[PDB]
Amino acid sequence: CTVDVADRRKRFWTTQIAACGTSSDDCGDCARPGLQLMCNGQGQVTVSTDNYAVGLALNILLTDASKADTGCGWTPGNRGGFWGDSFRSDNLRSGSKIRQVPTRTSMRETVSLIRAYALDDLKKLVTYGVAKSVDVDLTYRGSNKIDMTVIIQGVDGNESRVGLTGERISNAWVWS
Amino acid sequence: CTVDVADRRKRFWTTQIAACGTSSDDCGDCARPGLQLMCNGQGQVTVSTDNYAVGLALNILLTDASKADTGCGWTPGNRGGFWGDSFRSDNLRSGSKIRQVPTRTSMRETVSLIRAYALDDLKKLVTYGVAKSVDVDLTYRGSNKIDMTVIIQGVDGNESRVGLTGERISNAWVWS
Amino acid sequence: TTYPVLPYLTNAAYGALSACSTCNNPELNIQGQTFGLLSCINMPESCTPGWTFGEVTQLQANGFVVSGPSTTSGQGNYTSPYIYNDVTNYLRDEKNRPNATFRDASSRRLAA
Amino acid sequence: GNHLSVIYTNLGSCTSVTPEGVTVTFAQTTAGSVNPTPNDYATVVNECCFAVYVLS
Amino acid sequence: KLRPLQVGGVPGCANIPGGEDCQCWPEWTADNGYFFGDVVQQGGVLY
Amino acid sequence: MNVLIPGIDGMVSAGTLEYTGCCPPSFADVDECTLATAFVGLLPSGPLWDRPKYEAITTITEAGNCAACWTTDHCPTLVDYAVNVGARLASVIERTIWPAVRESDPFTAVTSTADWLNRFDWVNCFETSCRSKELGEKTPIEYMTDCGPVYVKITYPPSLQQAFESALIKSLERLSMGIIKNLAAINFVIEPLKVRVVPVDTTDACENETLCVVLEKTSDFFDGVNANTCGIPTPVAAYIDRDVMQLPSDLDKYIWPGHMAAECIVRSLLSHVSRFCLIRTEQAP
Repeated sequence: CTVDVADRRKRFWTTQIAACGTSSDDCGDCARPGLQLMCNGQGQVTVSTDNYAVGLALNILLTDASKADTGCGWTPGNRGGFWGDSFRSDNLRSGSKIRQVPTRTSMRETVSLIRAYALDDLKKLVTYGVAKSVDVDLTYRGSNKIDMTVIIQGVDGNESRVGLTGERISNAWVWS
Repeated sequence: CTVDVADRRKRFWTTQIAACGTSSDDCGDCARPGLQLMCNGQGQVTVSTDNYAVGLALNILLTDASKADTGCGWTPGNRGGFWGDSFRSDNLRSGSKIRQVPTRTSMRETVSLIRAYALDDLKKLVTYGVAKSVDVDLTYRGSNKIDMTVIIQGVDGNESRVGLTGERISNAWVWS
Repeated sequence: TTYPVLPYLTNAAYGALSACSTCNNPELNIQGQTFGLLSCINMPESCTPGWTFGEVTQLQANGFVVSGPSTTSGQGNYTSPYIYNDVTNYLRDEKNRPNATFRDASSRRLAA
Repeated sequence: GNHLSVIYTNLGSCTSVTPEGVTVTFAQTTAGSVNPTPNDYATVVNECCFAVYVLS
Repeated sequence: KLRPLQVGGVPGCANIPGGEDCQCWPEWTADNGYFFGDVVQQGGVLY
Repeated sequence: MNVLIPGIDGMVSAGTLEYTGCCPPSFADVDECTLATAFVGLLPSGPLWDRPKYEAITTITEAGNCAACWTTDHCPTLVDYAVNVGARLASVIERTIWPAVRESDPFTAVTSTADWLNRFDWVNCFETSCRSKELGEKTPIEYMTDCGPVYVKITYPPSLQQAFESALIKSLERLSMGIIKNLAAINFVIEPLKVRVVPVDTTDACENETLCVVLEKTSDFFDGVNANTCGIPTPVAAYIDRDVMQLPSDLDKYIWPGHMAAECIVRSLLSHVSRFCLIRTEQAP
């Protein structure tokens, strides 16, 4: 009984930044995310399950969404997306489309376009009920360099504040 | 069985450019289109069936359509058209009317009129379902001379593109 | 070294697509599963993936075109190769200055 | 001629259609030899401007 | 379901499922010497 | 002219059709390796799945089980889980669908032959103590005792009994298709048991009593059964040495189960005939 206060809900494997190490290519150092294997005292490895929200954000940013219908067409196998979206019930798509920007001159317009796309795609974190106020701060024009820091606002696993305007996220058990 | 794919639909004879050879008349060399007879190894000639779309376009451009009602009228037998149009079910007319332009001064205006008429007629190629993007580029004024380059966008006999705005036309088996 | 298809066949397919698609569009990069697909080449897939990824990057760096299978169909199971990095074999300038002006094969057609 | 060395047979497995008791062996008995070296482009095509040259 | 066949190789892409014979009581060879109580195998019979 | 091959209706002539082309790929095709690597195609595409899906190598361990090759630069992802799911799937197909499709046909059953015999209600004539006297004075498996014969239940070796039951089931399935009772159809029915019925008489009979028929062996080997999906049925011998199996001495030197089953079937087929022997001869391999 009284023990109750701890959800029996668990978390599955989570993709993590720099799980497979950096990859230098003389332009900089990338992250190459993947799955982190946590070892034990006596063999018995196990996949890690931390940073759930960042895991969803990586799953969203780093997967191509469906392309838009053009008169040119697409190769049967290049039109992006996931067939598993045919079975979900929330009536949404899976992935992002930052890599589908219609490039143009005057890189300020390209920056604004990428901002719009990244924000529209990351809003699915709030729509799923995992964060509350995800937001981006994409600001640069350089030659082509761009910085795109992302903030994923979260909660705790026990409602400690009374009288909020919104409504507790539906999945505040991941701790966001 | 697995070796199925071959549309059992065939193509009838087609009119072809320069099937009957050019006809020099000291102003230039025209084409004189007709029916091409292909020989065989041992006698046994046979009418060719290549280049279907251009054949339809020739049958459209080189056939006078019904003239418009005037106040004086027409001779009983000069009013253009084809009686066979009384039996088709698509409710359309057969032929073109670029030879019925009301000629006028300022040959730029006659150019615009011939453009309108030829484009209206050749839209029937898309309407019947044999092409998709017919278009002309009539551009000259000279003394009377005019170029009228015509493009007939086609497709192939196997849908190799996914996610189109339009549709596989209707008759993509002619290869267009 | 273990390419199934005769090499000049796929070379001709690549050259023909490049010559025939960039007629009035001289900026179109011939690369990707749509714009750089060689439909006339059909291979059965292989247990090892030819160039390992390390060699793929090695060739990317040294101005070499690389073709790979489009769909992952499994062993056997005919497929079709497509082109990455439609680039020329240009990596240094006349005075030995590393450059990337004439790297993209589209930059060359644009200069012309 | 030295660019065919990956023949893809159907004889040493259990596909549903397989003559049982037959085997294949590949060899490369002889080998290639000297190639043409034309070096005459100036004469064959000189002011005859092309767009794409494919070499086989 | 086509499988490859290189020049010198054998069909089926490169992998060998092994062998693992594991013999036991040795076969009689005249060159080697034997003592009392030793075992040989000849014609599939243990001696 | 035509050259006729036996059939369920005497000696019909046969032919061959043209190779059509369409025949779905069957069990033999599925392999863990050919569809472990295939399942990697079910994942999405993008910078998170491109490299891992390109570096997906697969090898075979000792006990089949096409696994992924963890070279010392791996990157744990879901691609290897997809290899795992594909491999499983091939395994569960080969252990769940290939049997229960192999067992539904009397001409391919391997592990369910006794069940098929229980379906066909097959009873042996030589094994019951209340056997008919016309079945011989002492059947090959009966030993003698002061008060009559005594049948001895034989426990054939597992492989031999498997092959024998399979042959019996094939012949019972063919017989259930309603043959006409001439000699060619009978011989075609009992052919899987490797036994042929051949008359003794030459002159037109039909005027003499005793129209008898001897049984003659057509081979010393049952055609066996392969549990696998690619190979050839391994043949087994169709006979038993009495001394090796350590049976009583009065029995025959070599005991043939196929011969006894064939004799049962033919003596049941031609029962309505009023005058017919069947002279059994001891046949050594």
